[PDB]
Amino acid sequence: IKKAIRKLYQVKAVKVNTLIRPDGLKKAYIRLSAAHDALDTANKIGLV
Amino acid sequence: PREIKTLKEFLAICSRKDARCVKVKHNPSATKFKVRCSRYLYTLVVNDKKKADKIERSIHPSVKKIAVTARSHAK
Amino acid sequence: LRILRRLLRKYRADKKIDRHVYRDLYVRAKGNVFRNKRNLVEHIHKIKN
Amino acid sequence: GRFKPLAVKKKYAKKMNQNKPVPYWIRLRTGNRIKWNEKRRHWRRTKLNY
Amino acid sequence: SCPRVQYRRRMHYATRGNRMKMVRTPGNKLVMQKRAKRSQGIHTPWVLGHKRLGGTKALRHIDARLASRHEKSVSRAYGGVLSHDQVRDRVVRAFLVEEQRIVKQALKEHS
Amino acid sequence: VAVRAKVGSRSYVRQKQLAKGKKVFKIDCSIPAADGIFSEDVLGNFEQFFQDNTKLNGRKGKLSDKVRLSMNDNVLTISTTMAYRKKYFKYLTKKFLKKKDLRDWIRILATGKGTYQLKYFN
RNA sequence: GUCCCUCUCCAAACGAGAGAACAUGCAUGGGCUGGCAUGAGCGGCGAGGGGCAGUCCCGAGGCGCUGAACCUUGAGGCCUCAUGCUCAGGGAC
RNA sequence: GUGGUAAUGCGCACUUGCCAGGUAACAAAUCAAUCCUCCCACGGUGAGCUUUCUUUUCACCAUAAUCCACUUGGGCCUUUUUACGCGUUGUUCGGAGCGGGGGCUCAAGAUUGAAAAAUGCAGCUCGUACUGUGUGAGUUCUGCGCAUUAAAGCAAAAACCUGGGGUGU
RNA sequence: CCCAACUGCAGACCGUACUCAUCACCGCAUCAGGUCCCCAAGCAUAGAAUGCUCUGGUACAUAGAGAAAGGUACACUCAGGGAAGUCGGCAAAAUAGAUGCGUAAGUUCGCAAGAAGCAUUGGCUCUGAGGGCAAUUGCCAACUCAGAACUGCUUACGGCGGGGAAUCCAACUGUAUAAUUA
RNA sequence: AGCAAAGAUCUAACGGAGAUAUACAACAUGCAACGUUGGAUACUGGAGCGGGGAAGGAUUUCGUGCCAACGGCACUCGUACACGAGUUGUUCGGAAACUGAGCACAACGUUAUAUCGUUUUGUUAGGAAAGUGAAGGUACUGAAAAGGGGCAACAGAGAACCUGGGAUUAUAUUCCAAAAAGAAAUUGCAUGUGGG
RNA sequence: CGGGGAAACCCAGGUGGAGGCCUGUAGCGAUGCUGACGUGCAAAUCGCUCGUAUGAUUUGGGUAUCGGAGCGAAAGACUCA
Repeated sequence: IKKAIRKLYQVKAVKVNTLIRPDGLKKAYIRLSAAHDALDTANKIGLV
Repeated sequence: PREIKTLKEFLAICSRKDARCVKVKHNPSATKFKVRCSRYLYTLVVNDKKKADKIERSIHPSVKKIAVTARSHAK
Repeated sequence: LRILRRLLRKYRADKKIDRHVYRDLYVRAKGNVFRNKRNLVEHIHKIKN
Repeated sequence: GRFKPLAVKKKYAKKMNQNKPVPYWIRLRTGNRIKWNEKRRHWRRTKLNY
Repeated sequence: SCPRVQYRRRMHYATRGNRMKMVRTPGNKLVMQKRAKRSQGIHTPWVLGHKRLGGTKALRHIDARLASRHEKSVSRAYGGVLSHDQVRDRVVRAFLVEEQRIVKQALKEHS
Repeated sequence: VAVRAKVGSRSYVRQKQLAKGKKVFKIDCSIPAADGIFSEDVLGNFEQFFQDNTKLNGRKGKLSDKVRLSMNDNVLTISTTMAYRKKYFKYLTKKFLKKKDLRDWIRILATGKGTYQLKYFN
């Protein structure tokens, strides 16, 4: 998840916390480094 | 955390590569110079308010110097 | 006992009492001979007499 | 309990998805039979032992 | 009035390994904190009597591994194994028994 | 407690003696005195109240001078060679305010290490 | 005219009964009559005790005001001895 | 490698080639008893009570890991020699070395600092600045084992540790 | 190539909600049954008995009016007699804490034994005894026991043995027919 | 019939369709019941209708809406129903990597037939089960090591992390980012300086 | 520790804390009411009373032995009502 976040969005992920929902789907909280703005890459995708 | 005894150490440690900050705490009886480096937090207790100010200038302008104060709910 | 043991230690260390009479009292203090601290002292002061 | 194999966790993950009600539109298919979901479930009765 | 406390490490049973301190934190709250199992310490060999050695600390796993070699032993021969009396008996036996042979052997050869 | 006590010795209980010097407490009446709810009368009664109701050893109303009670300016002071708790003068003041029934109005709270200050409620 | 609603208790499991129907009827109060045993508060007898130099306090009990206080018709004691409430009684055959 | 008469101290190496031993490793009762809880003491802040009484009643008063530099209990060394003496609540001990002086070491703490007040808590001021911060009863962590009644004698192994020998030579 | 103190970068996998029970489990159920572990306050008291209480948690168990007979009860009482009741003292009553004195036959000498039985107990104001520490003297903590004077009892929470004389059987503790026999 | 163990509720204001509901005054003609907040009273009484875990359950957790059925009375409430959301770890538990009572894969032997037996008293198999490499010569030469592979502990062994918070509707020794609110511990590799 | 005795040994006061020891919680059981209930709270429960409660004790997880067989401090007990 650290590597594929470097490929797709070209932002380094300093910390990842995986989880598995009761649904079977595996969530992840990716913390992208303070040199990068996660509110920037969000609007690069979505979001609101 | 580690203690600094001589002042010839507090010059060496501040001039190490890793030390990213020097936190300066003012107490009634003394002032602490808390050097934040990678593994340990090195501190220096002066105890004489005259000698303290003079040290606070000799610190190289390279390293950040934070004045340690009470922080409220900025968040 | 803890009261009677400590009064004999305090005398032998202050040399009010011999090591020989200490051992004569120490063993009796265990024999329920001395009814209390004041009873021990009266018996010492009676030995010095 | 807190413990679970992951293989067992998923079987309850699937069974939680299957409890949803029958979509409203799917009643409107031409020649339709299904009305309410007959396989629905409640933990209070008929316990999966997974 | 006796704040009541809860286990934290996921094991809730109390055995000789789960022993717990009570702790009053700077937030003023009681807390279970796990004590550490503690080794019985370096001893002489069982056969010789199991008495503990001198100058040798009771350090446990990863405490004994990260400490300097001197806290675990002594400088004279058989440092962290045998007590001084057991060393000087094996120093004496090594000698007095060896000569009882050297004397009993010469007599046989001399004869 | 070493010597066992007696009832009948509850008259005249010894109080600990402050061996260093004087201790001084203040009761600052300025705020309510300004608005007239106090008067020169009640201030004469307030000092007198402590003069009558403070109990020195076991007994009240007789204070020889190991403790002196002074109304200088608008602020009451209590200077004491004895060891008192400052908590105890907060007690007597409230106990005075409840006779005058001023206590739904005037509150007391510690402004400084040796002093209390009469005030009003929000 | 009877029944319900309302109020009373010689009646009563619920029905039924005896009654009342702006009536000292109901309410509270007073006085009787009775039960208990002398209330709270305060004040100058007490084994002893503590201060200050005889006094001023601590002390279970005790004595005075004190046959005082409280209770007394309510599943329902007495006396009109006083005041209070009622202000076209409602509904059904 | 190197100091001390010694108990043992101080911080070039490698040793799972081999061997030997330790830790892991287990245990009553009595007595003392850690963290901590309760209670009392001291008195600081707010509150409760007030016809009378109550120097009053109630709440709070906190310091995590980590890392630095006196006391109690045991094992021991040297010294002087002991046959009556030392010692526990307690069923003990000594020429196979008691007791005394002086030392070495271990276990559990105490203390002073780093962390650490910049935090927590309470009060208050006109969403901010200030103010405050025990010879008592329990308690199995521990002392504590070649350690319990016993025709009961109280698991094992990884992993680690030190040594013997050797390598360095 | 090894060692030493730092520094640089990295530190993967699965569980993590909630429940653990007078409603979340098993007992066809939100069933007075059953179900392992940890933390455990104040007072009376020998106390984890039992009674009430501050923190925490509850007012959910279908309710209202309400004096019939007959019942059930983790509810009481009774004149005189006191087992005459009854298969049988079944059930109820009774005994009762602590302290002192006292205690039989029998006996494997251990017991029997709390045998049996007698007496004391409150409240208040005092007195004595029981210690620590420091340098005969000075200062202090925490409790227990005994004795006295005065004064009171309506014998008054909870809790808590009735006892004695003998016969039959099994030596004793233990186990034992889950749901009629311990 | 009955819905009778576990003491018990009361009042006011507000909510709600659930009212103060009327063809010549008010009682005599809209009864009973519901939630939340404040107040009162009471119970549990630390062996708890307190706070956390195992087994078992598996979304009951959390927020909004909602009253058809369901919670043997009642709901405006719910563990109902509907619609969204919620479970974050270098160190916590397991596994990677311990052994125990034990299990049975290989091997061997039986059996018409393996779907049978042996398989820890130090340990399989009539049984050639070592793929490692001391010293030495430059990836050969061969000392040394007897007894195959694995599973069985979420209470034994083993284990490097602690508090602070304004970090939540719901998770936390899990989250917090330059003053990390911060302080540490430890594993692997690597460069640099110091020594060998 | 003391007393007695020529001896052998015998008496008395303390300490100590033994036991398939006694009273009594939890725990584990299940005596009597032949109590409640007996279309129940319950296809064996409830109330008070009672047995034992440092031991041949109670208990969790794991593991072993079962159908003419298992296991049994023995009752035809128990082996998922």
